[PDB]
Amino acid sequence: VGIRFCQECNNMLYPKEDKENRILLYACRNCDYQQEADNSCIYVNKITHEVDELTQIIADVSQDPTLPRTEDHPCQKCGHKEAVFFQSHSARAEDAMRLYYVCTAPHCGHRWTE
Amino acid sequence: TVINNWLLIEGHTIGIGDSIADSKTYQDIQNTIKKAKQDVIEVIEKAH
Ligand SMILES: [Zn+2]
Ligand SMILES: [Zn+2]
Repeated sequence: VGIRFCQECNNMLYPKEDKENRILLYACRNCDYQQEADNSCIYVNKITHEVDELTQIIADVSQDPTLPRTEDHPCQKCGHKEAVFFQSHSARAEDAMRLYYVCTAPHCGHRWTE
Repeated sequence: TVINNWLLIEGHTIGIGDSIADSKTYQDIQNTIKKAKQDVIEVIEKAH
């Protein structure tokens, strides 16, 4: 799914077919470097784009004074009562008004969705 | 002419008294507004 960079000129690698051994290869086009491929996948396109927003949510968001916060929903890691919640905060998110919660208190930085 | 000169007798006006409702009406309006706000809060929570 991702890209891998060349090991000799530090350039971008491209997929190349091995005619003899029938094994997928990544060969840099600006030199002769070749490396074996492990994932065996080249192009991945998620039309629904259902990527979990929890990965895109930054823990320091909990520092925001402008964000609403609730005592009802506790954290799952430390069980801290205080939690800050906000919506998708993103465009092209299909139709989703669901809430994303971030646990406050330092060093926790936990993000969960209900 | 004739209606203006009769209005000279009866007269017309606007004022504070025309814009003020009964206290029962104010309470009913406030109750309706509170109910509406509660319903909107319920809808927002349901969407959440
Ligand atoms: Zn190269
Ligand atoms: Zn926590």
